[PDB]
Amino acid sequence: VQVKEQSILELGSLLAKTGQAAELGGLLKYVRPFLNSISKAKAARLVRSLLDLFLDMEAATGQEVELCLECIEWAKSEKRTFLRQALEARLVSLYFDTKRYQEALHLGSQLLRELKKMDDKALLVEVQLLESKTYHALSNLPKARAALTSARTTANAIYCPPKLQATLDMQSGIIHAAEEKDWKTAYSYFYEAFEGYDSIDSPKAITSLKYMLLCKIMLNTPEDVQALVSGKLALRYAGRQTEALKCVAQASKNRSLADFEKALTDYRAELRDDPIISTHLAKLYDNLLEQNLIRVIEPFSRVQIEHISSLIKLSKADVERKLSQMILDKKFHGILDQGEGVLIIFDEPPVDKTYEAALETIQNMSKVVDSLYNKAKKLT
Amino acid sequence: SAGFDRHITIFSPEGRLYQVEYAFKAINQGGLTSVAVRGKDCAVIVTQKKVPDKLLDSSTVTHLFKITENIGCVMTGMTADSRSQVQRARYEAANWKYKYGYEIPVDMLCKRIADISQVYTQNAEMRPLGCCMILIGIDEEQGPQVYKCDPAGYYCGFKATAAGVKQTESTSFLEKKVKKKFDWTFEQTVETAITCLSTVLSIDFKPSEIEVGVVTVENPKFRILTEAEIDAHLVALAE
Amino acid sequence: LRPGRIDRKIEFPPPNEEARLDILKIHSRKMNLTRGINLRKIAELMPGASGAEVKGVCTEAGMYALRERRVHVTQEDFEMAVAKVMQKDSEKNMSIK
Amino acid sequence: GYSFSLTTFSPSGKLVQIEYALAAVAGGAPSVGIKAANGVVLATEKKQKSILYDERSVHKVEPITKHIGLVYSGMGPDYRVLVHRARKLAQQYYLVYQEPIPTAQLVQRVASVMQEYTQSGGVRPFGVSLLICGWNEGRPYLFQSDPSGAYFAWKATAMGKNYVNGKTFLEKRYNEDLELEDAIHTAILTLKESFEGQMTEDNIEVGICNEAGFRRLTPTEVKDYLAAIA
Amino acid sequence: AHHTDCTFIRVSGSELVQKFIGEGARMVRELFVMAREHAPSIIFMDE
Amino acid sequence: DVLPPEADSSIMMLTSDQKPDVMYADIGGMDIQKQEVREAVELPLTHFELYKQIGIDPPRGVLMYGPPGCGKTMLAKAVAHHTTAAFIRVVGSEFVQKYLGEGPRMVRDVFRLAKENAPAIIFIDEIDAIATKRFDAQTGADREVQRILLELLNQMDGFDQNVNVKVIMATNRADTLDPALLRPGRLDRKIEFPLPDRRQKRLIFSTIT
Amino acid sequence: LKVVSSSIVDKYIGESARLIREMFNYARDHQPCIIFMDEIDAIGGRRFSEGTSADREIQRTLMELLNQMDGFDTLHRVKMIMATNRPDTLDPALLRP
Amino acid sequence: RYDSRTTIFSPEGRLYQVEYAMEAIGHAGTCLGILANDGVLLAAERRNIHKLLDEVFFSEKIYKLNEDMACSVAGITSDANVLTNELRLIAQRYLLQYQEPIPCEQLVTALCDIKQAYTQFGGKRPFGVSLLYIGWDKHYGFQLYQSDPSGNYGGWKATCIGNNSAAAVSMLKQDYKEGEMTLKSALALAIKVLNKTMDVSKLSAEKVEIATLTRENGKTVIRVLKQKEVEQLIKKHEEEEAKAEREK
Ligand SMILES: Nc1ncnc2c1ncn2[C@@H]1O[C@H](COP(=O)(O)OP(=O)(O)OP(=O)(O)O)[C@@H](O)[C@H]1O
Repeated sequence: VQVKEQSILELGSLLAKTGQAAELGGLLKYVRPFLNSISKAKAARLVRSLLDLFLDMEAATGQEVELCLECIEWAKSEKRTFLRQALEARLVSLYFDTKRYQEALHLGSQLLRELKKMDDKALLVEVQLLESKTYHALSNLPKARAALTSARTTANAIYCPPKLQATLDMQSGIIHAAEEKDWKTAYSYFYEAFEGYDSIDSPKAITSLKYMLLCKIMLNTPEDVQALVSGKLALRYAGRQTEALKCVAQASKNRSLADFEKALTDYRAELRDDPIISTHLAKLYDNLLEQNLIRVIEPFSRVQIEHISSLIKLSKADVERKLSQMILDKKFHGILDQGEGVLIIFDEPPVDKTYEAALETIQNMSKVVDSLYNKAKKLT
Repeated sequence: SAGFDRHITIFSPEGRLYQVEYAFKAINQGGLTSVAVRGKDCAVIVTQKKVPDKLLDSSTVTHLFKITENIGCVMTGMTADSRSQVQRARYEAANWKYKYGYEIPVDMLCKRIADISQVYTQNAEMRPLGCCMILIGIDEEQGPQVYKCDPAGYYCGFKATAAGVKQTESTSFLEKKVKKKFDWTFEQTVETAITCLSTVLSIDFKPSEIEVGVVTVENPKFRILTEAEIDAHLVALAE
Repeated sequence: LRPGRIDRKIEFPPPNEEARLDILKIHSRKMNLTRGINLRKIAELMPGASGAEVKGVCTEAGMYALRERRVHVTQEDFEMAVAKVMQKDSEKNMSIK
Repeated sequence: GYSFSLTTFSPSGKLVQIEYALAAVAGGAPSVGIKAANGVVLATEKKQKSILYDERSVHKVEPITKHIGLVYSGMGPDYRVLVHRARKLAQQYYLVYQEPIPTAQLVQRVASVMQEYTQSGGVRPFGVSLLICGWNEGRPYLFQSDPSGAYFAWKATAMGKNYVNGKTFLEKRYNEDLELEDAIHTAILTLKESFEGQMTEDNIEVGICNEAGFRRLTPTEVKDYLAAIA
Repeated sequence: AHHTDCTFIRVSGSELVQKFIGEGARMVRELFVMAREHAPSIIFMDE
Repeated sequence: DVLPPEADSSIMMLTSDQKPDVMYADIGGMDIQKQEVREAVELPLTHFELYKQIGIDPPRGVLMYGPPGCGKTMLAKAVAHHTTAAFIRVVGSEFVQKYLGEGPRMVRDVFRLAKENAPAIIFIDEIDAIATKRFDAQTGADREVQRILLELLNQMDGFDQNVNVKVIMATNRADTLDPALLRPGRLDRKIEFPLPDRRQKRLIFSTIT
Repeated sequence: LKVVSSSIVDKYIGESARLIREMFNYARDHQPCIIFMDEIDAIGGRRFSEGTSADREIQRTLMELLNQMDGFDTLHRVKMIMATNRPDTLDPALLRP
Repeated sequence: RYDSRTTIFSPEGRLYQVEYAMEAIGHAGTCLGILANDGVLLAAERRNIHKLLDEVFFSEKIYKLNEDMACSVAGITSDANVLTNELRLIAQRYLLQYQEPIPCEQLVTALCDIKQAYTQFGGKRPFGVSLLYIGWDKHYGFQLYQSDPSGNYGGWKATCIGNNSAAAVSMLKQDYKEGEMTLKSALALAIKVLNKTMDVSKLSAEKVEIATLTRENGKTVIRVLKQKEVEQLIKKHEEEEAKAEREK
């Protein structure tokens, strides 16, 4: 029995790599009777390894959700609370990979009700973190902050394994980074997450490393990005991903949109994960507004071509629309200043007489309406 | 705190013993400093001897006292108190031969001397004794051993130790010297001890002022170095 | 304290469970309590409250909603506030006697 | 007038001098004791004030009997006096009953010694707190004797500076079905939380009381546990 | 004080008068004399 | 004719023209304490409407207690620098004269200044306002200090509700920490300042460097 | 400028810090001139430590001095050296670099 | 003023140090006893419960002193350990001299004379311990007793000493019935009194310690009820409260 368990682990590892996903799924169905024969407490950890082995094999989400549900039914038949709670937590993480619109939220909500009643706090903190990640995916930031805050408060009382503390710290960084009110605190959480991830979770550390570098570019201190990669702590994970952040920081220091664009074009893989850099390009088009002011000042100097579109930084004629988006709302405060040769950018719309009279005349005529009532009633 | 246990050996808010802490200060009231240095095969005690008036015998005024043939001590503190401790240490060392059939280990003399001091702190009707004792002896299977005891009853083994007014600075010089990896031979240990007093006091003392007592693996007996021998080391370190 | 100078010596007791509910209702008058809130349970959850503490539970609970940017107060918010207003002090090895 | 004597009652509550003694125990090097399923593990922070002090001289964890060991938080001179008396009472029991003293009984006898000092007079109470351990009766036993003379049993406990932080750490990580080796790791970790510096084989002294006896771990052994995490 | 129909005087203040450099009998003798001027009067003391 | 109003809190309102000059950004790493103190003190003045909408009556007094050097006063001065209110920090002892129960003189000035501009905020530190030469209980001595606690408690009660005179206290003293001062309605919010740990230290080190 | 403090403490304990600020402004007038806090403890009679009749007003002035020295009143490279062995107690916070 | 020495007597003939010690007993776990026809019982509140503390020691506030006697201690912990040993010593010393178990009143009078002596002699402080005695003797049958730090003692059908003693005494005086205690009824009275005196809600088994002394087959059989026995009594009290609901 014990010898079979180690043999099954050896067979499962082979099925995870050399073996087909269907063969690994067949082994899980085969070991369901074996799970009954072995002690339930040992069986639950064995199930975690088997599910992880299925994840190691080529992803088959239709089979993976079905196998997880079958395992949930076996746990329901055995009525083992620990296995069912853990199975739901793996399934919500599997749902997060498919980014289920509400299915990830639904399973988590059901598990939360059981877990708040249950004394297994460590499972509760993990599920709370999953809810914050899914709310961030759906763009509901306030609920995501609430799930993160609840996870932290439960975690503070209980002992935290290193992976849990690091995952909790990175999520604090993602929510703090998303708010955009403070990026300095977000960097501190990401570094704490990378420091925890070092050695214990090698794949996770690079993701925190990329985020802490992004924070430096976002904090308007691009020079530090190169220094952090140079540091011995970051040297182990240094790679193409580190280079992409370095070039983007250089582009922001150069204050050149073309340099930022070239970096975006060079590393497609790095571009997919983070869209905050796209917001930096929008600040950079606003950074070139001063050059547009000199281009708008070009009529005051020498107007050439358009002075609002073809002339600005030469480049594409699709530059127009960035100006149009600026013209709506606050901006240069000049409507289509392309024709003139002298430049007419100014706004003077607050004359007190128009506003004060318009308010008083409406208020004064209210006396006229009221006076009519007072006089008419006495008259008749 | 102050104004609480100032007049008695009783506990104070924050659990501080004022009368015993004042005793450590009285050792400094002596106005003299002592340094002791352990070595690969040697233990050296050095003290400053001040002859206040020419009409006083240099031989009579000694703060280096042999307790047993293989054990010697340097006493820093009030003179009367230091001598009383010396008689007790000699009696206990003698009893150890008398009741156990072997010579007192240096570690054991300290525990006995410290235990007498601790009882004075716990039970009233006794002044703690304003003196600190550093004991040097060679122990087979332990090498040369330097040990120190406090009025409170604290005892500890020290690679190098100091006591008196300049103890804090003296330990600081010793800390730099001890940090150096090289072990110290008899010449080096005599030199380190004399230099430690020299750097701390800046006296550049003549042979008469420094009193040096040394115990060695080759000669286990505690030996009080003669003035001529003391001068020979003092000239050599200057070079 | 002599009766001629002071005729009556009225005593104000710590609010009873019924009284705590009454004070809770008085201070929850303007709050937008969501349907399903149990004010009676909240009075039971805090025993021997100082009345001002019952007022405190409402103010802290409202702030939990304000930080969450919602005007809809919920049963959980009152329960969390009860804990925040409540204060507990203990020491160890001084448990002689 | 109260708080200056242990021979007089407080005019309401309790004698303050015993409480002041507890304050001295609180100002002590951290001591962590972890009872475990197969043994009791005791530990203390031994940091010399200067590099000169020898770490091989006076020892904080000291054996009292083959199966009984003691650790202390509080004034160091007072500990040696009770370490001797506790050892002697264990010997008197052996001569009278030809059996090693049971751990529970030794704690009661040691506590009576501590109470005598708290009695009226010039004598001042011991400023040390103790963590007796034993394997008597096939069951691991961990006990604490305070200066007052009260004795209590702890699954895990801490005394000295940051006792509260240690106790809260113990609440979070101490289970019950843990082997002594796992208990050794937890004991070292609690000291690390309150350790103002990098723990080294010399810095921490750890003593175990398994079903074989109380043996202070060798400096090399402490280093191996300090290494490889913990 | 809101539902009174009587003068309400609040004297929760401490001693700044009497024999200090301040004034004489202000806390008590003066407070009662003012209460005499308004016959229906209630005085609230908070110490 | 009537002259314009004369006199001002301390030297002048908001600690005169002497703004502390420590920005909230300069105080880096006290994130939880910064948010709580802001809600208790700065937010009621800036957005009273939000508090009225939930009808919660804004929390007023805040108690900040921590091991020394943990960043409570740098935050307290920072609140004065970032405040739009007449935040005369009014540490307990400064322009105050010899007096018995001098808690009224300080609070009375705050009410007038809060009315003149915006609800004023008081920080309790330099709490040696009393212990004056014209002071001493008849025989108890301690009673006179107790009299100060009572006088402060009477003023704190409920102060100008909407123009609340917010009171921030950072005294690590149990003697003035009576349950009555800790009662809700007096020190409504309590924030404890932890010794900078890892991450909080990294923030303090990065900002200073 | 000698800060004996006898002139600085006249009829108001609080005014002592304000008068020191006036002296600091006088010190600012000459960049070479250096403030010397000689005999800082020295005062009429004896320095008043915390006490029922008189508290440690001088200690409060020392804390006020620390605030004046850094930030609000530092210009002209004038050094307010506390070169005095007169004070019985030295503040640990003052000792900080 | 007239404090400090137990020896000084106040101008009103009052020994304040003895009075202070008697007041001090209040800061201690509740201990109560009921005489109970056909039995006797001692109930105590187990204060200072914590997850880490083992509670390996059998009992904690209940100590047997003889084959036919027992006591519950409320007071300074160290003083209690001193008194319990002396009470055990006096019991065996009487057996050695007369070969009969000590009559219960005598064991109480002897400790009380020792406690009384501490008050009359200058050097020592008055004992801070008060205790309740349960036992059976042939001369006067089942008895219950109380001792004070002053050294005064009394026999009570029911009494309480620690914590809210007055609340228990008021509840006991109304609920107790003379001659009708019937042990099981007395156990119920204790659980109900304990619920009122303890601020603890639900009176969990760990918080309560119950020791019952009965004479079975001519031999006293002092027994401390196990947690399971205590739990059933607690559930019965809770069920009785449920029966009281609506009717009340
Ligand atoms: N968040 C922070 N960022 C940067 N420096 C800080 C921060 N918090 C504290 N410091 C530094 O620590 C110093 C000590 O702060 P502060 O004196 O306000 O501490 P405190 O605990 O409030 O003590 P006190 O109440 O005595 O003023 C500050 O003056 C500043 O130099």
